[PDB]
Amino acid sequence: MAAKVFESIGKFGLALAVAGGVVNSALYNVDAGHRAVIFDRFRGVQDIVVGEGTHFLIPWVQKPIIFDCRSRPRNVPVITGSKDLQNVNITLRILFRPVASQLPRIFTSIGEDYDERVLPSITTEILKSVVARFDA
Amino acid sequence: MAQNLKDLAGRLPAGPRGMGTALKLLLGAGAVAYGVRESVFTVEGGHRAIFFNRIGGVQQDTILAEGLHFRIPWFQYPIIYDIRARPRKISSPTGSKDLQMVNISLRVLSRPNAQELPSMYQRLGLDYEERVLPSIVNEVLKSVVAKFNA
Amino acid sequence: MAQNLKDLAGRLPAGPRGMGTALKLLLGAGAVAYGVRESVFTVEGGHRAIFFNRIGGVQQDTILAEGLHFRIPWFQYPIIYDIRARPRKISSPTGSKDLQMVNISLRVLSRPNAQELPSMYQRLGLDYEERVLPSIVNEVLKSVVAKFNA
Repeated sequence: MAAKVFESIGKFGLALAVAGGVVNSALYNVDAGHRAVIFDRFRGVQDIVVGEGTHFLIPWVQKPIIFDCRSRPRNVPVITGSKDLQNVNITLRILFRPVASQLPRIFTSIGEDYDERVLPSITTEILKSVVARFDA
Repeated sequence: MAQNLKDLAGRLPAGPRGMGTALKLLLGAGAVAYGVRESVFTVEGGHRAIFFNRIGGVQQDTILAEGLHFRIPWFQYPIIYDIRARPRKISSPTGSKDLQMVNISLRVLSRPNAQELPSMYQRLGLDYEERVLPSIVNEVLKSVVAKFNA
Repeated sequence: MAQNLKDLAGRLPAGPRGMGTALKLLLGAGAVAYGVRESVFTVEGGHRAIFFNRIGGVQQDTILAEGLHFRIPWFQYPIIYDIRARPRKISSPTGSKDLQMVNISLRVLSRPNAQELPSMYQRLGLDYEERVLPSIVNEVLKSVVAKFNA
């Protein structure tokens, strides 16, 4: 009787360990200021932003897409030709951050690294647009 | 290498029934001890750690006073955020009002917050102050020194 | 080498009637498994595939959403068609209206469409974007800048 009890205890312990491992692999806490999103092939990253509570992933679909939804500053220098055509160097700081809800789409199209694909293009084109109209 | 481990495992005496259960309990206790060990960020004196996570969303509620506060592995990534002060200094060559090249230095003392650790830690990065101060100081000095004579 | 294989095959014990059929069934199951394996392209995250086809033309209708879609073997090499964005940059020196050489840059963000992938890939190969952007970009830049003085 003792041997059967010990075997059952060991089996129950192994099952508990496996269940805990699975639960931990699916679970991860509430930091502030990411918003990761279910990364699913069938739909593309689930159209729903996964909410700010300790809102989980189901296994292997949401490779934690660390949508660092806090703020970052980015400095873009532009060697812009002024009206008198003086090459003026102007460094613009753009503070920026992503949008919570559309982080799914943001990963389906771009990915985790949404920010760097955008800021330089708009900022350079636009500082040129501006300081082109303006003098040294 | 694996053969040596197998031989060592086989060489362990086949003791009574109780010893195996005792060994299993000891292994479980050690695993639980490790899990509990990770579970509080020992953030250094005068520091903080908000939770760092990835969680399909992120809840900015559980913000965490000095030292003893409640983490977990891959659930709470901590990094020991220093709410203690860290200073800065930045300079600027300005075209002043007389268009004289005015080089002005400026020592900026920017510090990190405790109950609003978030914007700092992740997307401002652990290197928040570096990402923040330089060219704002530059704009300040150039604007105000182009406004001021020598 | 063949003699060694023949000797090994002969050395296999001649057991009862059942294990021969069991081995045949196992071999068939493995062959079926491999045939199924080649037939579902894991076109990577955010990618797509037409039916790269070896029969019936290349049917330009059965196009394949990201990931979970199926290739025929030796009738479907869906080389991984990256419908995700791959940026580009193209420059041009132009003779402005005053016959003054002027350098103009232009960074393009061109992407392929998922439901017209058939000819996009067949016709414009894997490297559609490289086969497309440069000449139009240069035509636009030169046609618009020869019009625009410096």
